[PDB]
Amino acid sequence: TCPFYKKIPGTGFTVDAFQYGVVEGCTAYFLTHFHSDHYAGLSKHFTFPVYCSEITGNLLKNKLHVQEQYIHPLPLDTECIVNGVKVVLLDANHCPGAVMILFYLPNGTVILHTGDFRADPSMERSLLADQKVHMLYLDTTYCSPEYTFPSQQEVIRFAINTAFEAVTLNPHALVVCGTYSIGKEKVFLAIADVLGSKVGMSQEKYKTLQCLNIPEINSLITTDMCSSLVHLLPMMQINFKGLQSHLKKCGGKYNQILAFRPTGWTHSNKFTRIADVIPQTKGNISIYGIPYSEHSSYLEMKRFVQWLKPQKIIPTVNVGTWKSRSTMEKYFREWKLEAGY
Ligand code: NI
Repeated sequence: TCPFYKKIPGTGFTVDAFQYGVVEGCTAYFLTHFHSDHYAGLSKHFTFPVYCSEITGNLLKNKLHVQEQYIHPLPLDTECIVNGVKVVLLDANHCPGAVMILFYLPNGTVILHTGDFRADPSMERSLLADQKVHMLYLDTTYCSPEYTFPSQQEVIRFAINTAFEAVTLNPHALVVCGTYSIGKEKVFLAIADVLGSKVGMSQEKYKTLQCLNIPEINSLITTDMCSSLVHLLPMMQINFKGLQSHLKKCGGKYNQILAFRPTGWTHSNKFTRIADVIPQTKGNISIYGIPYSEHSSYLEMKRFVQWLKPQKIIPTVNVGTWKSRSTMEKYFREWKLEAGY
């Protein structure tokens, strides 16, 4: 059964609610982005209207084989009427195709559902600037002050310089980058660009990348592994055993691997600056964990919410424990008292 924080009161609408069977009263199912925890339940047999971005739509059709007659793509930054209700989709600064949804309720209430997002000050100049929001359904993944990490730009700078240094010293080194979902594609695209290489990958991952509307993509990626010195592998294979095994397969073309595991936050963020990050190393294999986040840090979240001044906040992440819920409510009250709304 569908939890309360996935329902939009005063509408026939749900958000990210595909794992519950047929939801009573739901005339339109919204999908914020193509991450498995959120799409869980969709398939080629789904027969209710799905509303989403163009990119999310490409992935539903090609990867999950949802039939085309049930896919309803909407442009961003554009007022649209769905089942008699005005909605807008906004870029969430999460993974490709990820949106926030603004719902203009018939009674005058305005609701923002952030989906998953990485708050940015650029959002303060979107169509959010123009009016008041009564209810915020908020991505609270990192809602605690211990959660700090660098900008995505600093993280990419570190990776480009690390990869370019290693391969310039040793032209026979291979770079490997882990992946398990869409998102974070800047990591491997920036590295391959500095090395003058295409990114090599499996046919399944190439297919996913072809759904994402990335400009000039055919120039950037390939399924011919032997022509490429940046390879993508599943995240689970980014360990000394999996990488040893991969180096065997390359037929004595390479004699060193430098690998990247993009993670979210890890507790080594509580002590170590990005510049100071060092790898784990065994023989001719080195593995870097890099804190590339597609979710708000604590300070980015705080800034966004203090700017928006919602009347009520409903968390969508870390809602399963009393301790989490209590912690989160304390911070919302601080933010409100500090800013005066
Ligand atoms: Ni996500």
